[PDB]
Amino acid sequence: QPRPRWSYTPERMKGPGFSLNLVKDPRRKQWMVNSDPAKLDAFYDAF
RNA sequence: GUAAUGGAUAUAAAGCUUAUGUUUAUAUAUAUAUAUAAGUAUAUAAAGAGACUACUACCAAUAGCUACACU
Ligand SMILES: [Mg+2]
Repeated sequence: QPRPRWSYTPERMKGPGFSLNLVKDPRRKQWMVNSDPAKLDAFYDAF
């Protein structure tokens, strides 16, 4: 049984695990993305 | 209001696709022999010359003109 491609990232495409580029504001590094399939279906049944 | 030709704020990454250099021996055996030694040319001439076209010359064919001085 494989995994849905939208759920995970290919393990072999990741690298060191830390970010090599500098950021001016650490607050801009945060953003909440949706991962609930049920919540995604609540939008299609509307639109 | 002013600034950006490598702007700005985020995002991803890792044994080398750098506009840069120097070097380049066969055979045999467990030193001897041979004599420059990585290999390569589906790349590279113009002292002069050929062909085609054009220009400048020379030349006077073709064409036009001249007969009571030709027939
Ligand atoms: Mg004539």
